This record gives sequence, structure tokens and C-alpha cells, in this order.
Amino acid sequence: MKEVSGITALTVVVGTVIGAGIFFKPTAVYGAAGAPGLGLLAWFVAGIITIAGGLTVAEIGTIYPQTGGMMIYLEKVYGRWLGFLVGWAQMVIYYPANIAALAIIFATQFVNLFALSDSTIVPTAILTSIFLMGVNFLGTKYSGWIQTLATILKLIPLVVIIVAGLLYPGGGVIRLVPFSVETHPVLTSFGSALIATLFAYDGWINVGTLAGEMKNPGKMLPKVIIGGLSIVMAVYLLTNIAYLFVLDSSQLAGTDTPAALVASHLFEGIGSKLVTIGILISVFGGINGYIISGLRVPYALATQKMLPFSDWFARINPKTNLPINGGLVMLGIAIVMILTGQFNQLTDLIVFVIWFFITLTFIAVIILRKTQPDIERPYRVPFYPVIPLIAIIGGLYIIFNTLIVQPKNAFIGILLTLIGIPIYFYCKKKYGS
Amino acid sequence: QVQLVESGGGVVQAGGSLRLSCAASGRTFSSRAMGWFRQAPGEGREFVATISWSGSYTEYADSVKGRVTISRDNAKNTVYLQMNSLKPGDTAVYHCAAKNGGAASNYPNDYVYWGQGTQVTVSSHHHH
Ligand SMILES: [Zn+2]
Repeated sequence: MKEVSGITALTVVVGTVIGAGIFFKPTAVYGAAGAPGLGLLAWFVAGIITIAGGLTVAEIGTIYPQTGGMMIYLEKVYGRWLGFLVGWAQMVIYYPANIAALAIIFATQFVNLFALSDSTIVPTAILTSIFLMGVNFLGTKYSGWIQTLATILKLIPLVVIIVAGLLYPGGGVIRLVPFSVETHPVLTSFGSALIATLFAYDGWINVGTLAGEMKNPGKMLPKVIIGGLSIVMAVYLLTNIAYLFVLDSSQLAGTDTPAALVASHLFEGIGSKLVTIGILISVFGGINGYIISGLRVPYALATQKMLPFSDWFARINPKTNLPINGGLVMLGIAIVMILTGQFNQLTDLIVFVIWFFITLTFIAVIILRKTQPDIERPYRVPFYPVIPLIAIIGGLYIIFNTLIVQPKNAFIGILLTLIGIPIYFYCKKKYGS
Repeated sequence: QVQLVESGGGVVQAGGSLRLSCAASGRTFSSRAMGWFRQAPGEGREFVATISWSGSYTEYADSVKGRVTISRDNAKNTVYLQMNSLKPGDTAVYHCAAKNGGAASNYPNDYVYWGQGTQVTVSSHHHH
């Protein structure tokens, strides 16, 4: 404990993960668990999964010190195609739906606060995404200016919700007593529950690039993933107890803006409005921060042969230093996704899709341990086979449980991942344009 | 506080070979990832190479893979770019950049310190 070099990194770990997740997901988690008790474990196990996932992905992250992440872990053990399919889905599914989902949910909350028509959600989701894509092409003056406040004023609506929520007048241990209900049976439920809590835990993957950047890693590096994601774990459980102290299972699942309602009970008048402003900020900072780290992918495929208009995609505008053309493609496919999907449907794709490759990455660490067990390992996954296999065990479990629950979602991501198999090979002989 | 100065690149012949050098401020170098980028007089920047702090990871762009080789001498705070089999579509100012942390990057925006760059002209017959 107390290394000082890494309490700075720990900031990141908490910040990368924490955001707009807890503020909107309960609606899904309780609408699937059908009981407070089962939903509350899903946040714990998903968290215990990613503390697992995070430590396994750091070994491959230290073998390959790079900011590219996965795009390169997967080429390096699974060949140029999987280095590609990773990015192809990142560029066509993951980034566009993460803009999309969040922009939708924003508008949703905007209409909830400034009590407006529930028709005018999509136009607002369009215009936030269109605005923030545009604003990002102005430069990292503004993009980053949104980010700094978005990190200050995402922790305050929480610390204010936990304090008061846990202190709610009608409340205590009884406010989570139905553990597993028969209307929502445990197995079908825990699969739709984990995939909804795992969206809140998202961005934990960035630990590979973090460990890449590290200097003399092990010293405190595992403590930073342990401590980091367990502070996130700690928070995500504690603010849920607060939500269940005010409302409960049926009620949370009821409005698609859960935290916003618990706000309006916890505080009367503008007090609770100041909390929802904090939420709309938290959502907007994510949208923007996703765009920010989104423009990186189409460009890295434009770095290689991998994309049809590689020259147009790789264009960094000499003014801003950003490949805006990647984001104009991602704005389009995000906009189709806002008009075609529904927030939870989308936030589900995202967990399924990414974990299809994330698994591969952990599997890869164990592969790597047998391909070149003489490569240099600055950080090595502790309790060696246990935890990567834990992450795999839980990883595998999601991709099978989403298949079997959401067959359409499992196919939209699969249609769109495998629509890139032709793409890859067209522009490998031709090399793009 | 990290000054970088590029060396070597001038007029060269097709198929020829050119070693580029980039001298950096010091201290911070051994802990920093490096990389070269090239800027043609119609385009913006473009990824060429990048190397880990320890020099373990290395990554080159599609158009320069196999020809060029990036390398660094942390003892003499320098990063090299050993280009070979040069084509006249290489011709551009090769700026060498620095960023923070060991992880190498293909992204120009990661890079915070940037050099002035050395002008390279690959030809088949030149005039002056
Ligand atoms: Zn002549």
C-alpha cells in the first residue's frame, strides 16, 4: 500500500471505468433479475470477472508495449486477420453503438429532466452525436475541455447519491430481500444481468495499453488493477444499495432513467435537478470521450492495408492532428444505430461483441505462455493459470448466454464482424485506395 | 522540455539507403516511446515507425515495412530510421516525435514533442 507513483494511475483506472453506467443500467439489471438480491450479485461477479480479466490482459499488454492494444495482441498471436477483425468490429460496431447508446440515453434523460415529449429523443440523440463529432474536429482544446469537467462532476452526483440513498428514511437490509424470484428464473436472468453490469464495468480493457506505457511495471501495477477495479466494484455495489433503499426491483426496471428517479426522492426541488445535470454531463463526457478514442481505430487499419479507402481514412488534417474521416464513417453507422436500435439492445451488442475478442486475448496470454515462453515478461499474471481461466470461464459464459438469450443481437454483431472478412481480403491485394 | 533534432536525410537515388538520426534532450528519453512520421508537401503527417522505450516493440506502416528499421540508442539518447530500397514516393520531411510512456504509437496525436524534421528527396534523376 501507498506507492505514490501509481495513485495517479489508479485515478485512471477508476475514471476509465466509472461514468454513465450506474446512472442508466439498473433498468435492465432489475428488469432481468426480477428481484433486488440477484441483480446486486451481478454487479459483484461482473466486477470480480474484470479484476480477473484486467490482470490477465496486462501480461500481453507488457509483452506488446503499445497504445494500439488488441488490434496488435490478436495479430501477434492469432495472425493479421484477427488483428483486423478486432478493429473491424471496433470501428463498425463497438465505437458506433457506444456513441449511439449513450447519445440515446442522453436525450432520454434530457426529456426526463426538461420534461419534454418522448417523440423528441432520437432528434436529440442525433444532434448530440452530430454536435460532438463536429466539436471533436474543432480539436482537443474542446474535446478535452469537456473531459476534465466530465471527470470532476461525475463523482459528485454519486457521493451525494450514496450518502443520502444509504441514509434513506424507509430503508436498511430488507430493501434487498427478494433474492431470486420465479417470474425471472436464475440462469436466463443472471445472463441478461451480467451483460448489463458489464457495460458499466466497460473500458477495463484499457489496462493493456496502461501496462504498455508502464516503466518498471510489477512494482505496484497489479495493486493498481486490484485496487482500481475494486474501488469501482465498491462504488457500483454501494450506489446500488442506495438505489434499492429508495425504489426496488420492479420500480427500477420501470423507468428507463433509474438513477434520475432515485435522485428526485433523495432530494427535493432543484437539489435533485443538480444531480440529473450531473448525470447528463456524465453521459456527454462519455459520448465525447468515446469519439476521442474512437478515431484511433479506422486510422490504424488505414495504417495497414486493411481498409478500402486507406488513403482517405489515414488523412490526418494538418490543423487538428486527427483522422476525422474515420469519425465521419463512425457517425454515420452510429446514426443508423440510433435510428435502428434501442439503448439496452445496443449496450448488449457491445458487451457480447467485445468479449468475443476479449476472451481470445486472455486465451492468447496462455497461448503466448507456450509459443514464446522465452519472450520478455515485465509483468506476469499472478496465480498463473487460475485467474486467466477465471476470466475465460466467465468470458465464455457471456458469449454463450447472450447467444441463447438474444439471438438477433448475437447475429447483428456476427453479420457485421464477418462482413469484414471480404473487406480484409479485397484490400490486401489491392491495398485500399 | 524535450528538444528533438533530426539528421541524415537529403537527396538519394532510387533503390538506395538512408539512415536517419534523432537526438533528444536527455533524461526523459530512455523512459519515452519514440517514433518517426513523414509529411509530404501536399499531405499532413503520416505514420512511419515507432519504438518502445526499451526498444522491444517496433511497428512500421504498410508502405515502409520491410525497408525501414527503427532502432534507438538509449545510452546516447537517439532514435534511428534505417530506410533502404528507397522509392521516389518516400520524399517528404521526416519529423521525429516523442511522447510519454513506453508504449509505442502509430497515432500522431499521442506524440507531444515533435521535431523540425529532415527533408528527404528520393529520385531517379534530379535537377539543381
Ligand atoms: Zn534532366
